[PDB]
Amino acid sequence: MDWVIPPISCPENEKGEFPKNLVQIKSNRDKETKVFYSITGQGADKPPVGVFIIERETGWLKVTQPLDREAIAKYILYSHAVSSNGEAVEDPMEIVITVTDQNDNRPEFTQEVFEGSVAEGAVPGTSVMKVSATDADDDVNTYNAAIAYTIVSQDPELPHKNMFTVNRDTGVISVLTSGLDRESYPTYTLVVQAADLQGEGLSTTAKAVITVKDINDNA
Amino acid sequence: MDWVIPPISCPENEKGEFPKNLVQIKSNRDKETKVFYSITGQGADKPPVGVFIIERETGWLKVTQPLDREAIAKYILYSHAVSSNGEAVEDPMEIVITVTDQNDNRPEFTQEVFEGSVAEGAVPGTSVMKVSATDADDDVNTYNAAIAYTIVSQDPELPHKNMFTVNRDTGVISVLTSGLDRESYPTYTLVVQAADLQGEGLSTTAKAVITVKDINDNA
Ligand SMILES: [Ca+2]
Ligand SMILES: [Ca+2]
Ligand SMILES: [Ca+2]
Ligand SMILES: [Ca+2]
Ligand SMILES: [Ca+2]
Ligand SMILES: [Ca+2]
Repeated sequence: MDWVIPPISCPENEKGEFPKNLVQIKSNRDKETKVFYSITGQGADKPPVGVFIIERETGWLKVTQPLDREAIAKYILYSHAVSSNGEAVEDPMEIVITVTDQNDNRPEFTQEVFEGSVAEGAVPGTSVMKVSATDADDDVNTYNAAIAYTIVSQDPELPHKNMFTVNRDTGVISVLTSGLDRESYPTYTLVVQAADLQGEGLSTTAKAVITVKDINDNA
Repeated sequence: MDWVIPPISCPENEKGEFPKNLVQIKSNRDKETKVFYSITGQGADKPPVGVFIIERETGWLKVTQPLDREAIAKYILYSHAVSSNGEAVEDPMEIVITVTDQNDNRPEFTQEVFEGSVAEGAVPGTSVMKVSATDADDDVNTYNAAIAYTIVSQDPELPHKNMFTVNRDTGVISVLTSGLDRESYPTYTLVVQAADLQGEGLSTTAKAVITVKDINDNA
Protein backbone atom coordinates (compact mmCIF):
# COMPACT_ATOMS: atom_id res chain seq x y z
CA MET A 1 0.00 0.00 0.00
CA ASP A 2 3.03 2.18 -0.74
CA TRP A 3 4.84 1.61 -4.04
CA VAL A 4 4.85 -2.14 -3.48
CA ILE A 5 1.45 -3.81 -4.07
CA PRO A 6 -0.01 -7.28 -5.00
CA PRO A 7 -2.66 -7.97 -7.74
CA ILE A 8 -6.02 -6.43 -6.91
CA SER A 9 -9.37 -8.15 -7.60
CA CYS A 10 -12.68 -6.59 -8.48
CA PRO A 11 -15.85 -8.62 -9.29
CA GLU A 12 -17.68 -7.91 -12.49
CA ASN A 13 -21.12 -6.33 -12.41
CA GLU A 14 -20.81 -4.68 -9.03
CA LYS A 15 -23.39 -2.10 -7.99
CA GLY A 16 -23.46 0.71 -5.49
CA GLU A 17 -22.23 4.28 -5.30
CA PHE A 18 -19.55 4.93 -7.87
CA PRO A 19 -16.69 5.60 -7.95
CA LYS A 20 -15.55 3.12 -5.31
CA ASN A 21 -12.19 3.33 -3.58
CA LEU A 22 -10.18 0.42 -4.74
CA VAL A 23 -6.73 0.46 -2.92
CA GLN A 24 -4.60 3.51 -2.16
CA ILE A 25 -0.93 3.98 -3.19
CA LYS A 26 1.62 6.38 -1.72
CA SER A 27 5.19 7.52 -1.92
CA ASN A 28 7.31 7.98 1.20
CA ARG A 29 8.91 10.92 -0.60
CA ASP A 30 5.83 13.03 0.16
CA LYS A 31 7.28 14.06 3.53
CA GLU A 32 10.06 15.95 1.74
CA THR A 33 7.84 17.54 -0.98
CA LYS A 34 4.34 17.57 -2.42
CA VAL A 35 3.56 14.64 -4.70
CA PHE A 36 1.00 14.27 -7.48
CA TYR A 37 -0.22 10.78 -8.39
CA SER A 38 -1.26 9.61 -11.83
CA ILE A 39 -2.12 6.35 -13.58
CA THR A 40 -1.69 5.34 -17.19
CA GLY A 41 -2.63 2.35 -19.30
CA GLN A 42 -5.68 0.82 -20.98
CA GLY A 43 -8.61 1.56 -18.68
CA ALA A 44 -6.81 4.69 -17.47
CA ASP A 45 -5.76 7.15 -20.15
CA LYS A 46 -5.74 4.70 -23.03
CA PRO A 47 -9.06 3.14 -24.15
CA PRO A 48 -11.12 2.12 -22.30
CA VAL A 49 -10.39 5.56 -20.94
CA GLY A 50 -11.86 6.42 -17.61
CA VAL A 51 -12.67 3.06 -15.99
CA PHE A 52 -9.97 3.74 -13.41
CA ILE A 53 -8.86 7.00 -11.82
CA ILE A 54 -6.37 8.01 -9.09
CA GLU A 55 -6.86 11.06 -6.86
CA ARG A 56 -3.68 13.15 -7.52
CA GLU A 57 -3.09 14.41 -4.01
CA THR A 58 -3.98 11.19 -2.12
CA GLY A 59 -3.10 8.27 -4.36
CA TRP A 60 -6.64 6.86 -4.12
CA LEU A 61 -7.24 4.47 -7.05
CA LYS A 62 -10.94 4.10 -7.86
CA VAL A 63 -13.30 2.28 -10.23
CA THR A 64 -15.81 4.56 -11.91
CA GLN A 65 -18.13 1.95 -13.36
CA PRO A 66 -19.29 -1.72 -13.24
CA LEU A 67 -16.82 -4.09 -14.88
CA ASP A 68 -17.47 -7.08 -17.21
CA ARG A 69 -15.20 -10.10 -17.05
CA GLU A 70 -16.16 -11.20 -20.53
CA ALA A 71 -15.13 -7.94 -22.28
CA ILE A 72 -11.88 -7.28 -20.37
CA ALA A 73 -10.76 -9.78 -17.72
CA LYS A 74 -7.51 -8.07 -16.65
CA TYR A 75 -6.12 -4.54 -16.71
CA ILE A 76 -2.49 -3.40 -16.38
CA LEU A 77 -2.08 0.17 -15.13
CA TYR A 78 1.08 2.01 -14.04
CA SER A 79 1.31 4.57 -11.23
CA HIS A 80 3.52 7.66 -11.34
CA ALA A 81 4.58 10.03 -8.50
CA VAL A 82 5.73 13.50 -9.65
CA SER A 83 6.96 16.26 -7.32
CA SER A 84 5.79 19.85 -7.25
CA ASN A 85 8.97 20.58 -9.20
CA GLY A 86 7.83 18.32 -12.06
CA GLU A 87 10.29 15.62 -11.11
CA ALA A 88 9.57 11.90 -11.26
CA VAL A 89 10.15 10.97 -7.64
CA GLU A 90 9.18 7.31 -8.18
CA ASP A 91 9.48 4.77 -10.95
CA PRO A 92 6.20 3.62 -12.50
CA MET A 93 4.63 0.93 -10.33
CA GLU A 94 2.64 -1.55 -12.41
CA ILE A 95 -0.79 -2.35 -10.98
CA VAL A 96 -2.82 -5.35 -12.14
CA ILE A 97 -6.58 -5.45 -11.53
CA THR A 98 -8.16 -8.85 -12.14
CA VAL A 99 -11.88 -9.08 -12.81
CA THR A 100 -13.52 -12.02 -11.02
CA ASP A 101 -16.47 -13.85 -12.57
CA GLN A 102 -20.17 -13.82 -11.91
CA ASN A 103 -22.88 -16.11 -13.30
CA ASP A 104 -24.54 -13.61 -15.70
CA ASN A 105 -24.53 -15.67 -18.88
CA ARG A 106 -27.05 -18.36 -19.78
CA PRO A 107 -25.72 -21.52 -21.43
CA GLU A 108 -26.18 -21.70 -25.20
CA PHE A 109 -26.78 -24.67 -27.47
CA THR A 110 -24.41 -24.84 -30.41
CA GLN A 111 -27.46 -25.15 -32.75
CA GLU A 112 -31.11 -24.13 -32.57
CA VAL A 113 -32.34 -27.63 -33.50
CA PHE A 114 -30.11 -30.71 -33.58
CA GLU A 115 -31.22 -33.57 -35.74
CA GLY A 116 -30.68 -37.28 -35.68
CA SER A 117 -32.13 -40.66 -36.54
CA VAL A 118 -32.71 -43.89 -34.73
CA ALA A 119 -33.38 -47.29 -36.17
CA GLU A 120 -36.71 -48.87 -35.28
CA GLY A 121 -35.89 -51.92 -33.21
CA ALA A 122 -32.74 -50.36 -31.74
CA VAL A 123 -31.92 -52.12 -28.48
CA PRO A 124 -32.58 -49.99 -25.41
CA GLY A 125 -29.36 -48.26 -24.56
CA THR A 126 -28.24 -47.58 -28.12
CA SER A 127 -26.80 -44.09 -28.63
CA VAL A 128 -28.82 -41.87 -30.93
CA MET A 129 -27.14 -38.47 -31.15
CA LYS A 130 -25.42 -35.76 -29.06
CA VAL A 131 -26.44 -32.20 -28.12
CA SER A 132 -24.11 -29.34 -27.15
CA ALA A 133 -24.04 -26.11 -25.23
CA THR A 134 -21.34 -23.62 -24.18
CA ASP A 135 -21.38 -21.00 -21.42
CA ALA A 136 -19.39 -17.75 -21.62
CA ASP A 137 -18.60 -17.73 -17.91
CA ASP A 138 -15.45 -18.85 -16.10
CA ASP A 139 -14.85 -22.56 -16.39
CA VAL A 140 -11.28 -22.38 -15.14
CA ASN A 141 -12.15 -21.39 -11.59
CA THR A 142 -15.94 -21.39 -11.00
CA TYR A 143 -19.06 -23.49 -11.67
CA ASN A 144 -20.63 -20.56 -13.49
CA ALA A 145 -20.33 -22.54 -16.72
CA ALA A 146 -20.71 -26.13 -15.52
CA ILE A 147 -23.39 -27.50 -17.82
CA ALA A 148 -25.83 -30.33 -17.14
CA TYR A 149 -28.35 -31.49 -19.76
CA THR A 150 -31.93 -32.72 -19.30
CA ILE A 151 -34.90 -33.59 -21.56
CA VAL A 152 -37.80 -31.26 -20.80
CA SER A 153 -40.32 -33.02 -23.06
CA GLN A 154 -41.11 -35.47 -25.89
CA ASP A 155 -43.58 -34.98 -28.74
CA PRO A 156 -45.60 -37.04 -29.53
CA GLU A 157 -45.99 -38.53 -26.06
CA LEU A 158 -46.62 -41.94 -27.62
CA PRO A 159 -46.21 -44.87 -26.88
CA HIS A 160 -45.14 -43.05 -23.70
CA LYS A 161 -43.34 -39.76 -22.92
CA ASN A 162 -40.03 -41.34 -22.03
CA MET A 163 -38.69 -42.99 -25.16
CA PHE A 164 -35.21 -41.43 -24.94
CA THR A 165 -32.91 -40.07 -22.29
CA VAL A 166 -29.83 -37.80 -22.29
CA ASN A 167 -26.57 -38.24 -20.40
CA ARG A 168 -26.59 -35.37 -17.88
CA ASP A 169 -22.93 -34.59 -18.53
CA THR A 170 -22.08 -35.60 -22.12
CA GLY A 171 -25.38 -34.53 -23.71
CA VAL A 172 -25.77 -37.83 -25.58
CA ILE A 173 -29.38 -38.86 -26.26
CA SER A 174 -29.97 -42.65 -26.00
CA VAL A 175 -33.04 -44.77 -26.58
CA LEU A 176 -34.40 -45.61 -23.10
CA THR A 177 -37.31 -47.96 -23.91
CA SER A 178 -38.43 -50.29 -26.70
CA GLY A 179 -41.45 -49.67 -28.91
CA LEU A 180 -40.40 -47.34 -31.71
CA ASP A 181 -43.13 -47.62 -34.37
CA ARG A 182 -42.15 -45.84 -37.56
CA GLU A 183 -45.55 -46.26 -39.12
CA SER A 184 -47.46 -44.53 -36.35
CA TYR A 185 -44.91 -42.05 -34.88
CA PRO A 186 -42.06 -41.40 -37.37
CA THR A 187 -40.60 -38.27 -35.81
CA TYR A 188 -39.88 -37.23 -32.24
CA THR A 189 -39.40 -33.65 -31.13
CA LEU A 190 -37.52 -33.56 -27.82
CA VAL A 191 -36.92 -30.29 -25.94
CA VAL A 192 -33.47 -30.46 -24.25
CA GLN A 193 -32.21 -28.11 -21.60
CA ALA A 194 -28.80 -27.00 -20.51
CA ALA A 195 -28.32 -25.41 -17.14
CA ASP A 196 -25.05 -24.14 -15.70
CA LEU A 197 -23.98 -24.54 -12.10
CA GLN A 198 -24.21 -28.27 -12.68
CA GLY A 199 -27.91 -28.16 -13.46
CA GLU A 200 -28.80 -25.67 -10.73
CA GLY A 201 -28.32 -22.25 -12.31
CA LEU A 202 -29.39 -20.37 -15.42
CA SER A 203 -30.83 -22.50 -18.24
CA THR A 204 -31.66 -22.53 -21.93
CA THR A 205 -33.44 -24.92 -24.32
CA ALA A 206 -33.11 -26.15 -27.92
CA LYS A 207 -34.87 -28.94 -29.76
CA ALA A 208 -33.60 -32.29 -31.00
CA VAL A 209 -35.56 -33.91 -33.82
CA ILE A 210 -35.29 -37.69 -34.12
CA THR A 211 -36.45 -39.73 -37.13
CA VAL A 212 -37.49 -43.30 -36.39
CA LYS A 213 -36.57 -45.46 -39.32
CA ASP A 214 -36.44 -48.93 -40.76
CA ILE A 215 -32.64 -49.00 -40.77
CA ASN A 216 -32.17 -50.93 -44.01
CA ASP A 217 -32.30 -48.41 -46.85
CA ASN A 218 -36.05 -48.02 -47.24
CA ALA A 219 -36.92 -47.71 -50.95
CA MET B 1 3.72 -5.96 -0.22
CA ASP B 2 6.31 -5.81 2.47
CA TRP B 3 4.46 -5.90 5.77
CA VAL B 4 1.74 -3.42 4.88
CA ILE B 5 -0.91 -5.00 2.66
CA PRO B 6 -4.35 -4.05 1.38
CA PRO B 7 -7.43 -6.12 2.23
CA ILE B 8 -7.43 -9.30 0.10
CA SER B 9 -10.50 -10.61 -1.75
CA CYS B 10 -11.39 -14.19 -2.51
CA PRO B 11 -14.69 -15.17 -4.18
CA GLU B 12 -16.82 -17.89 -2.59
CA ASN B 13 -17.20 -21.32 -4.27
CA GLU B 14 -14.05 -21.17 -6.34
CA LYS B 15 -12.81 -24.39 -7.93
CA GLY B 16 -9.54 -25.58 -9.38
CA GLU B 17 -6.40 -27.10 -7.91
CA PHE B 18 -6.11 -26.44 -4.19
CA PRO B 19 -4.39 -24.93 -2.32
CA LYS B 20 -4.26 -21.70 -4.31
CA ASN B 21 -1.51 -19.08 -3.80
CA LEU B 22 -3.31 -16.09 -2.38
CA VAL B 23 -0.62 -13.39 -1.83
CA GLN B 24 3.12 -13.52 -0.85
CA ILE B 25 4.19 -11.48 2.18
CA LYS B 26 7.85 -10.72 2.95
CA SER B 27 9.73 -9.44 6.01
CA ASN B 28 12.81 -7.19 5.71
CA ARG B 29 15.12 -8.67 8.32
CA ASP B 30 15.40 -11.82 6.18
CA LYS B 31 18.73 -10.53 4.82
CA GLU B 32 20.48 -10.92 8.16
CA THR B 33 18.93 -14.22 9.23
CA LYS B 34 16.54 -16.84 7.86
CA VAL B 35 13.05 -15.73 8.65
CA PHE B 36 10.12 -18.11 9.11
CA TYR B 37 6.50 -17.06 8.59
CA SER B 38 3.37 -18.14 10.42
CA ILE B 39 -0.21 -16.92 10.52
CA THR B 40 -2.73 -17.10 13.32
CA GLY B 41 -6.43 -16.37 13.80
CA GLN B 42 -9.83 -17.94 13.09
CA GLY B 43 -9.42 -19.71 9.79
CA ALA B 44 -5.75 -20.31 10.50
CA ASP B 45 -5.02 -22.00 13.84
CA LYS B 46 -8.32 -21.16 15.54
CA PRO B 47 -11.61 -22.61 14.18
CA PRO B 48 -12.14 -22.91 11.27
CA VAL B 49 -8.68 -24.31 11.54
CA GLY B 50 -6.80 -24.77 8.29
CA VAL B 51 -8.71 -22.63 5.77
CA PHE B 52 -5.59 -20.52 5.25
CA ILE B 53 -1.95 -21.57 5.54
CA ILE B 54 1.38 -19.78 4.96
CA GLU B 55 4.56 -21.40 3.63
CA ARG B 56 7.08 -20.91 6.49
CA GLU B 57 10.12 -20.44 4.32
CA THR B 58 8.45 -18.32 1.65
CA GLY B 59 5.56 -16.36 3.17
CA TRP B 60 3.11 -17.68 0.56
CA LEU B 61 -0.43 -17.33 1.93
CA LYS B 62 -2.81 -19.94 0.42
CA VAL B 63 -6.44 -21.05 0.53
CA THR B 64 -6.82 -24.70 1.10
CA GLN B 65 -10.53 -24.96 0.30
CA PRO B 66 -13.61 -23.32 -1.30
CA LEU B 67 -15.11 -20.54 0.79
CA ASP B 68 -18.76 -19.64 1.48
CA ARG B 69 -19.65 -16.00 1.92
CA GLU B 70 -22.86 -17.04 3.71
CA ALA B 71 -21.00 -18.88 6.51
CA ILE B 72 -18.06 -16.55 7.01
CA ALA B 73 -17.82 -13.38 4.92
CA LYS B 74 -14.64 -11.98 6.45
CA TYR B 75 -11.50 -13.42 8.03
CA ILE B 76 -8.90 -11.60 10.17
CA LEU B 77 -5.53 -13.32 10.37
CA TYR B 78 -2.11 -12.10 11.63
CA SER B 79 1.35 -12.77 10.17
CA HIS B 80 4.46 -13.41 12.27
CA ALA B 81 8.17 -13.43 11.24
CA VAL B 82 10.70 -15.16 13.48
CA SER B 83 14.46 -15.18 12.89
CA SER B 84 16.37 -18.50 12.92
CA ASN B 85 17.37 -18.04 16.54
CA GLY B 86 13.75 -17.83 17.70
CA GLU B 87 13.18 -14.08 17.88
CA ALA B 88 10.37 -12.01 16.37
CA VAL B 89 11.98 -9.67 13.88
CA GLU B 90 8.68 -8.04 12.91
CA ASP B 91 5.41 -7.13 14.59
CA PRO B 92 2.33 -9.21 13.84
CA MET B 93 0.68 -7.77 10.73
CA GLU B 94 -3.12 -7.94 10.42
CA ILE B 95 -4.37 -9.49 7.18
CA VAL B 96 -8.03 -9.19 6.18
CA ILE B 97 -9.55 -11.60 3.66
CA THR B 98 -12.96 -10.66 2.36
CA VAL B 99 -15.12 -13.25 0.63
CA THR B 100 -16.96 -11.95 -2.39
CA ASP B 101 -20.42 -13.12 -3.35
CA GLN B 102 -21.71 -15.58 -5.96
CA ASN B 103 -25.34 -16.14 -7.03
CA ASP B 104 -25.69 -19.60 -5.50
CA ASN B 105 -28.88 -19.16 -3.46
CA ARG B 106 -32.43 -19.25 -4.85
CA PRO B 107 -34.96 -16.75 -3.59
CA GLU B 108 -37.41 -18.09 -1.00
CA PHE B 109 -40.97 -17.13 -0.22
CA THR B 110 -41.63 -16.22 3.37
CA GLN B 111 -44.52 -18.70 3.27
CA GLU B 112 -45.34 -21.89 1.40
CA VAL B 113 -48.87 -20.65 0.60
CA PHE B 114 -50.00 -17.06 1.11
CA GLU B 115 -53.72 -16.58 1.53
CA GLY B 116 -56.01 -13.69 0.88
CA SER B 117 -59.49 -12.59 -0.11
CA VAL B 118 -60.98 -10.21 -2.63
CA ALA B 119 -64.51 -8.85 -2.51
CA GLU B 120 -66.65 -9.82 -5.52
CA GLY B 121 -67.27 -6.64 -7.51
CA ALA B 122 -63.97 -5.08 -6.46
CA VAL B 123 -62.97 -2.39 -8.96
CA PRO B 124 -60.12 -3.38 -11.21
CA GLY B 125 -56.95 -2.02 -9.66
CA THR B 126 -57.86 -2.82 -6.08
CA SER B 127 -55.04 -4.38 -4.01
CA VAL B 128 -55.77 -7.91 -2.84
CA MET B 129 -52.71 -9.18 -0.96
CA LYS B 130 -48.91 -9.22 -0.86
CA VAL B 131 -46.40 -12.03 -1.38
CA SER B 132 -42.81 -12.00 -0.08
CA ALA B 133 -39.46 -13.56 -0.83
CA THR B 134 -35.89 -13.24 0.47
CA ASP B 135 -32.53 -14.22 -1.03
CA ALA B 136 -29.44 -15.08 1.07
CA ASP B 137 -27.00 -13.45 -1.30
CA ASP B 138 -25.36 -10.03 -1.18
CA ASP B 139 -27.87 -7.22 -1.54
CA VAL B 140 -25.39 -4.55 -0.48
CA ASN B 141 -23.15 -4.81 -3.48
CA THR B 142 -24.51 -7.15 -6.17
CA TYR B 143 -27.80 -8.08 -7.85
CA ASN B 144 -27.51 -11.66 -6.63
CA ALA B 145 -30.51 -11.05 -4.40
CA ALA B 146 -32.55 -8.59 -6.46
CA ILE B 147 -35.96 -10.16 -6.53
CA ALA B 148 -38.68 -9.72 -9.15
CA TYR B 149 -42.17 -11.31 -8.80
CA THR B 150 -44.46 -12.73 -11.49
CA ILE B 151 -47.63 -14.86 -11.63
CA VAL B 152 -46.91 -18.14 -13.41
CA SER B 153 -50.56 -19.31 -13.49
CA GLN B 154 -54.15 -19.02 -12.32
CA ASP B 155 -56.51 -21.85 -11.33
CA PRO B 156 -59.38 -21.84 -12.27
CA GLU B 157 -58.54 -20.02 -15.47
CA LEU B 158 -62.17 -18.88 -15.52
CA PRO B 159 -63.42 -16.25 -16.43
CA HIS B 160 -59.88 -16.14 -17.85
CA LYS B 161 -56.22 -16.46 -16.86
CA ASN B 162 -55.59 -12.74 -16.15
CA MET B 163 -57.96 -12.04 -13.30
CA PHE B 164 -55.05 -10.82 -11.13
CA THR B 165 -51.60 -9.30 -11.52
CA VAL B 166 -48.59 -8.81 -9.25
CA ASN B 167 -46.37 -5.72 -9.00
CA ARG B 168 -42.96 -6.95 -10.17
CA ASP B 169 -41.12 -5.15 -7.36
CA THR B 170 -43.38 -4.91 -4.29
CA GLY B 171 -45.05 -8.34 -4.72
CA VAL B 172 -48.58 -6.96 -4.24
CA ILE B 173 -51.30 -8.89 -6.07
CA SER B 174 -54.06 -6.67 -7.44
CA VAL B 175 -57.24 -7.46 -9.32
CA LEU B 176 -56.56 -6.86 -13.03
CA THR B 177 -60.01 -7.45 -14.59
CA SER B 178 -63.69 -7.46 -13.62
CA GLY B 179 -65.87 -10.59 -13.49
CA LEU B 180 -65.35 -12.06 -10.04
CA ASP B 181 -68.14 -14.63 -9.75
CA ARG B 182 -67.93 -16.14 -6.26
CA GLU B 183 -70.89 -18.46 -6.91
CA SER B 184 -69.19 -20.74 -9.46
CA TYR B 185 -65.53 -19.84 -8.86
CA PRO B 186 -65.01 -18.43 -5.31
CA THR B 187 -61.43 -19.60 -5.04
CA TYR B 188 -58.37 -18.85 -7.15
CA THR B 189 -55.03 -20.63 -6.78
CA LEU B 190 -52.22 -18.47 -8.25
CA VAL B 191 -48.66 -19.71 -8.67
CA VAL B 192 -46.23 -16.83 -8.08
CA GLN B 193 -42.52 -16.78 -8.80
CA ALA B 194 -39.61 -14.80 -7.46
CA ALA B 195 -36.40 -14.60 -9.43
CA ASP B 196 -33.20 -12.86 -8.35
CA LEU B 197 -31.01 -10.80 -10.70
CA GLN B 198 -34.06 -8.66 -11.22
CA GLY B 199 -36.12 -11.45 -12.73
CA GLU B 200 -33.24 -12.95 -14.74
CA GLY B 201 -31.53 -15.47 -12.48
CA LEU B 202 -32.44 -18.37 -10.24
CA SER B 203 -36.13 -18.62 -9.31
CA THR B 204 -38.61 -20.25 -6.92
CA THR B 205 -42.41 -20.56 -6.63
CA ALA B 206 -45.05 -20.56 -3.89
CA LYS B 207 -48.84 -20.43 -4.22
CA ALA B 208 -51.27 -17.67 -3.31
CA VAL B 209 -54.83 -18.76 -2.55
CA ILE B 210 -57.44 -16.04 -3.08
CA THR B 211 -60.99 -16.50 -1.79
CA VAL B 212 -63.59 -14.25 -3.44
CA LYS B 213 -66.62 -13.47 -1.27
CA ASP B 214 -69.42 -11.04 -0.43
CA ILE B 215 -67.65 -8.18 1.44
CA ASN B 216 -70.47 -7.38 3.84
CA ASP B 217 -70.35 -10.41 6.13
CA ASN B 218 -72.56 -13.12 4.66
CA ALA B 219 -73.71 -15.19 7.65
CA1 LIG C 1 -20.75 -9.21 -17.82
CA1 LIG D 1 -19.62 -13.81 -16.05
CA1 LIG E 1 -23.20 -19.12 -16.79
CA1 LIG F 1 -22.32 -20.40 -0.59
CA1 LIG G 1 -23.71 -16.13 -2.35
CA1 LIG H 1 -29.59 -15.48 -5.31
